[PDB]
Amino acid sequence: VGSLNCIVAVSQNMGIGKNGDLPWPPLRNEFRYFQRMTTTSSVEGKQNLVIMGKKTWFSIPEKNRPLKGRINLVLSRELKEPPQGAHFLSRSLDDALKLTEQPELANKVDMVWIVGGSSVYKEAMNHPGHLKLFVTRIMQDFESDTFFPEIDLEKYKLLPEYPGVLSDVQEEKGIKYKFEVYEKND
Ligand SMILES: NC(=O)c1ccc[n+]([C@@H]2O[C@H](COP(=O)([O-])OP(=O)(O)OC[C@H]3O[C@@H](n4cnc5c(N)ncnc54)[C@H](OP(=O)(O)O)[C@@H]3O)[C@@H](O)[C@H]2O)c1
Ligand SMILES: CCc1nc(N)nc(N)c1OCCCOc1ccccc1C[C@H](C(=O)O)C(F)F
Ligand SMILES: [Cl-]
Repeated sequence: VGSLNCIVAVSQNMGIGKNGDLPWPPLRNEFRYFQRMTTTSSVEGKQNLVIMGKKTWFSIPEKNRPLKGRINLVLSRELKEPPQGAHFLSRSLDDALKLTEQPELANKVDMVWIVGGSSVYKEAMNHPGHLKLFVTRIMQDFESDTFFPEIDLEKYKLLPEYPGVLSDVQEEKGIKYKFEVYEKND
C-alpha cells in the first residue's frame, strides 16, 4: 500500500459544497484532473483506494457510483453495511487505514486518496506520517454550506511544482483556478 493523499477543490472563502453539490458550475478539466489523479496507479496490477464521507458518496450521481477504476470506501457510523454499489465501509479514517493492511486490500491497493468531505479532511490532515494535499484553489467566492479546513502551514510545505501537475492558472466558464500540492513528513 502506497502514499496517503487528500484531494479537494476549494473556493476563496474555503467552500467545498452547497446543497449536496459543488458550489461552482461544473468545471470539466477540474473534474478530469480529479479523475486522473485518483485513478492513476504507479503499480501494475493494483488500483487506488478512494475514501469518502457518506454525504460525499451520495453527492456523486448514481451513474458514476462507485467511482470507476478505483476501490471505493465510505465512512459512516450509522450505516450497517456499505451502500448499494459500494463494497467497503468503515467507522473512522483510522479503521479504514487499518483495513488497508488486511489481505483483501493490501494486495490490491496502491495509493490512498481522501476525497472529502469536511470532517474526513480534518481527520486526515492531522493523521501522523507522510501526507500530501492536492488542493485546487478556485479563485472566486461561492456561496457554500460545507468548508475545507485551513491548512496548518507550520506542518506543511507548499511545493512549487509537482510532476504531472500544471502550475499555471487554469480557466473554464469564466472561473480561474490553480492546482497546488502541499506535503508534510510528520
Ligand atoms: N469540492 C470538493 O473537493 C468536494 C469534495 C467532496 C465533497 N464535496 C461536497 O461537500 C459536501 C459533502 O461533504 P460534507 O462535509 O457535507 O460531508 P461528508 O464528510 O462527505 O459526509 C459526512 C458524513 O460522513 C460520515 N463521516 C464523515 N467523516 C467521518 C469520519 N472521519 N469518521 C466517520 N464517519 C465520518 C458521517 O456520517 P454518519 O452520521 O452516518 O456517521 C457524517 O455525517 C457535498 O456538497 C459535496 O458536493 C466537495
Ligand atoms: C471534481 C470535484 C473535486 N475536485 C477535486 N480536486 N477534489 C475532489 N475531492 C473533488 O470532489 C470529488 C468528489 C465530490 O464529487 C462531487 C460532488 C458534488 C457534485 C459533483 C461531484 C463530482 C462527481 C465525482 O466526484 O465524480 C461527479 F461529477 F461524478
Ligand atoms: Cl488553507
